[PDB]
Amino acid sequence: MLEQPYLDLAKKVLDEGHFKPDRTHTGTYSIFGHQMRFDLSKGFPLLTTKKVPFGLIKSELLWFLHGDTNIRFLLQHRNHIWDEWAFEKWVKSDEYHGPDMTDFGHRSQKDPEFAAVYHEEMAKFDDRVLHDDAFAAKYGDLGLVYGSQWRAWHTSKGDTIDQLGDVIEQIKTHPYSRRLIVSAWNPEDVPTMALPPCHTLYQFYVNDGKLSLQLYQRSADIFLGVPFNIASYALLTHLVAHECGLEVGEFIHTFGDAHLMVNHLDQIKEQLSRTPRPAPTLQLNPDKHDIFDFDMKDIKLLNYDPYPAIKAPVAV
Amino acid sequence: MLEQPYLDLAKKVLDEGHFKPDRTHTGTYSIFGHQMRFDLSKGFPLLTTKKVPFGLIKSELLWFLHGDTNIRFLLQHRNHIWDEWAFEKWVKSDEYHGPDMTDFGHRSQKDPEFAAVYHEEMAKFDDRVLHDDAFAAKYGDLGLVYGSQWRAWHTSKGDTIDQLGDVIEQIKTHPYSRRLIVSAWNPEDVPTMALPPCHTLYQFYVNDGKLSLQLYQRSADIFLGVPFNIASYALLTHLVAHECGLEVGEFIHTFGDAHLMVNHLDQIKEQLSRTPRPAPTLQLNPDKHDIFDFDMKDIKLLNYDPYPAIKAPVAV
Ligand SMILES: O=c1ccn([C@H]2C[C@H](O)[C@@H](COP(=O)(O)O)O2)c(=O)[nH]1
Ligand SMILES: O=c1ccn([C@H]2C[C@H](O)[C@@H](COP(=O)(O)O)O2)c(=O)[nH]1
Repeated sequence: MLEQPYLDLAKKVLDEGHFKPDRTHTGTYSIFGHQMRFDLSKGFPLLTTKKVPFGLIKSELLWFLHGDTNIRFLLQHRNHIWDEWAFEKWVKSDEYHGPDMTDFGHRSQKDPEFAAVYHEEMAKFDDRVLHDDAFAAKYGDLGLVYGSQWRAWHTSKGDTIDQLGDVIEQIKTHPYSRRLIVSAWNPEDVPTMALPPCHTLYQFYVNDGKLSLQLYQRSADIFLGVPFNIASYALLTHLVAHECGLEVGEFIHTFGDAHLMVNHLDQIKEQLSRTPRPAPTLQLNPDKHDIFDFDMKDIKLLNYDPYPAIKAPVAV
Repeated sequence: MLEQPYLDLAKKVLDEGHFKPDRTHTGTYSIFGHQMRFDLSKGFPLLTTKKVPFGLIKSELLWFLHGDTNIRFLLQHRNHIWDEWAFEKWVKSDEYHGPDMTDFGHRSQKDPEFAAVYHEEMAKFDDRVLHDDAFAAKYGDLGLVYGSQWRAWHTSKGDTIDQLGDVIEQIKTHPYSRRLIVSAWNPEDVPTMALPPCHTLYQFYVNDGKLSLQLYQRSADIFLGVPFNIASYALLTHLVAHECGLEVGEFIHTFGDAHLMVNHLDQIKEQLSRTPRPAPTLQLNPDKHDIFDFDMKDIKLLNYDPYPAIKAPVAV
């Protein structure tokens, strides 16, 4: 089907990746340099062989698109993808008084006890950010996150560039530009960052009135990360194609070090048992075009029929 | 052979690229998103099916590696790859008095006459830069060129980062880092630049004591540019692998818009007639390691036996 390349990417790593140790010394099977294409005219690449939550995908993209960097928008949509990065700062801080939460990363993984004190202090932090304004400002803003890299890149001369809004301008005016690139990799910030971006950059390409997109993704978790990353970019590709009035062409996904966590082998094997079903369809508010002022309701998924979801332990 | 992927890349564009207009309205056959691998343990990818000048390749890389941005080093090695970018500034300038050289780009292409006045004022500019110091400083420095992007990226806080020297440090100390990336794409400079970089970025990968390298090349001239670009990166890959004491693994070459100029069809077809010969061998001064203080003599090419070179008109 249309997910096939995702599945070939996973088989390829199973019976061809060498063992590579990683940071959280879980170890991993890894290959380097891979590239898939999805033809977005054939359907939208949300995996059917397993249940991916579109809603989390949507809220995060829109959050990136509004150029927002503050957790609060997400929590408002019940999207917690980014909580630990914000909460970490709370924890490592003066105004913080409480159960030390040092490397709660692991220590909530080996300890049902601790993991109820954490999955609990979190519960409040999140609530605080929702309710206390000045709190959200201090703790819920993340600073350097896709939203601000795409929409407000800091110049050395103190101003801010809206790369993404600029490139779309150019797409309407010089469709054939070979220079239609958005980068999230800042070399001054990149040493002092908790997670220098995974999605290093992307490039638009237009021809025969179709828009394409290729993503350079430095590092991929095949099981957990990639099924999400594919949907965001594909969505992005559509929104842009909508705003510039083009048709959608392809989304190309290039990887650097694409890997499987060594303890995801069972799960990913189970998945390879399943047989893809036809892909869902994407659908856009034909009235609204300014994609920056786009809302949950303006974007919607048709005919999504996935296999059950698959629990996998997450790497700490 | 080892060049095959280069040749498959060219066939692919011939009987599969659609026509895409470009900037210099020569037009072009283009595809978007492609990826080749060369296994550098099998030989060095300098095309044999056509005569590429290694020497120009070497001088330019070393120039990049010394972090130099001044034409003078190159001219000293009889390497003119970068002259028109420097001379252009001479021409568009106060201290310049002479035959207007407005878009000498084209106007030296349709005019044997003019093309002897230009290929002539050039002759002096170059000489001036070689001999007059203060001249070289004013006109022969290029500013933003790989050398300075790799080795002296300007921070917003006024300092300069040596990305490349930093990443090598990291390769010795955290071989498994998935973050070993050098970027040449600065979004503040990129709007105001004559030629925002083609070689947008690269990423190193280490495993089983082998070094690999993948290059994201936003835009490629298949006939003229790519046979050179491949050798630089492959060389780079070796020098780094030398300095960090690793073996060489692969060079992966990912493209965005890879294209053929519409008037290069004959030439590239002629070339596809030829049959690759075995690849040359690279060889490094086993005594010197600091690759920054590496010189022409320290690097050398064995067993290169190419077919004749192929004249092609250059796109203006
Ligand atoms: O959108 C994302 C965000 C993160 N990761 C995964 C990939 C790696 O396993 C890890 C990044 O860790 P480092 O690459 O920085 O070491 O997170 C993804 O796959 N997709
Ligand atoms: O190392 C290089 C430098 C330049 N080019 C070619 C590719 C394009 O045809 C052109 C870049 O033009 P724009 O992509 O900026 O429009 O130069 C290369 O292929 N390799």
